[PDB]
Amino acid sequence: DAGTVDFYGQLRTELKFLEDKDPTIGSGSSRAGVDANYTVNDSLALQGKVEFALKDSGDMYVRNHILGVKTNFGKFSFGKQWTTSDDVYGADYSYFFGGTGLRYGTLSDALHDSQVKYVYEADSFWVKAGYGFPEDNAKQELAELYVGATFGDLAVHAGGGQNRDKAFKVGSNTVGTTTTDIKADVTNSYFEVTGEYTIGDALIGVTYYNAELDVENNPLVIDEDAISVAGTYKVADKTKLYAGYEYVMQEANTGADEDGTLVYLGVEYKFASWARVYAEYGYGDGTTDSANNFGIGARYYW
Ligand SMILES: [Mg+2]
Repeated sequence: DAGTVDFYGQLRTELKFLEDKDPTIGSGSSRAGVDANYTVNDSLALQGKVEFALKDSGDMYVRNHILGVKTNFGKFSFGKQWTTSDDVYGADYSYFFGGTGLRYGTLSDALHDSQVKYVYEADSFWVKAGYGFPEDNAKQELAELYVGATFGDLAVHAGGGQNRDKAFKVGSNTVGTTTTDIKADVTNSYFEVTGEYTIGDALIGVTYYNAELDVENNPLVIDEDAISVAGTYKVADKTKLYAGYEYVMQEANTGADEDGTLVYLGVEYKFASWARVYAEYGYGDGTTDSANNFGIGARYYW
């Protein structure tokens, strides 16, 4: 190996039916990119990776750009990246409607444009951490730390962190005729424990998430407790069924409570490593009704 250059990509096309909403067709979250890896010596490799996505607006942007340094002490990755909390993720096995019980992304949307992320893998035991450099009060603050381990057929992880947006859009303000965004200074603090159990052709995952949204210079404080119970079952050769139940409750320090349930059931056929097809129903519900959703998609990879 001198190093490799890998052009890669994913063509995604999806049809979505959201209850009491107009169906959509599209190719958002289609990706294309370049992953270059260069070996300097037997204890130091470099990575440059860039990934372009499609938006849904036809506009094409840089979804990720990464400089990686691989050493005998883990990888350090700098640049615009998904959060460590997003890499670690949790017991959401959906393609369309799940993941409501994973609370790390409320402000960050799983992205920070200027982080350093760290990864150390030992013998079925790992550590992942990340720091988002705040700048010009455009870049949010982020600090994250997760640990995981595998014990036979049981894989576990825990961790969390804290994410602050000093100018987060929470709504809109109209005085007389002029309209301006309402920004708040919000901190999301969160912690998570996940266990995933492999039992034959079945996988069962449970994730507990806790979070607190704390506004600065404003009394509001919202606590969130979330559980996700999900599973996949190999029914045929390249066919998994999957399903999940997600419950989150939010309790505001002002006494207002909200909660929401999301259930999903679907099927995945992995034709080959480069193509897959999937379909899924979602039943949503919560205090404020009974949304019924359906989605079907296909992916080509290169
Ligand atoms: Mg997906």
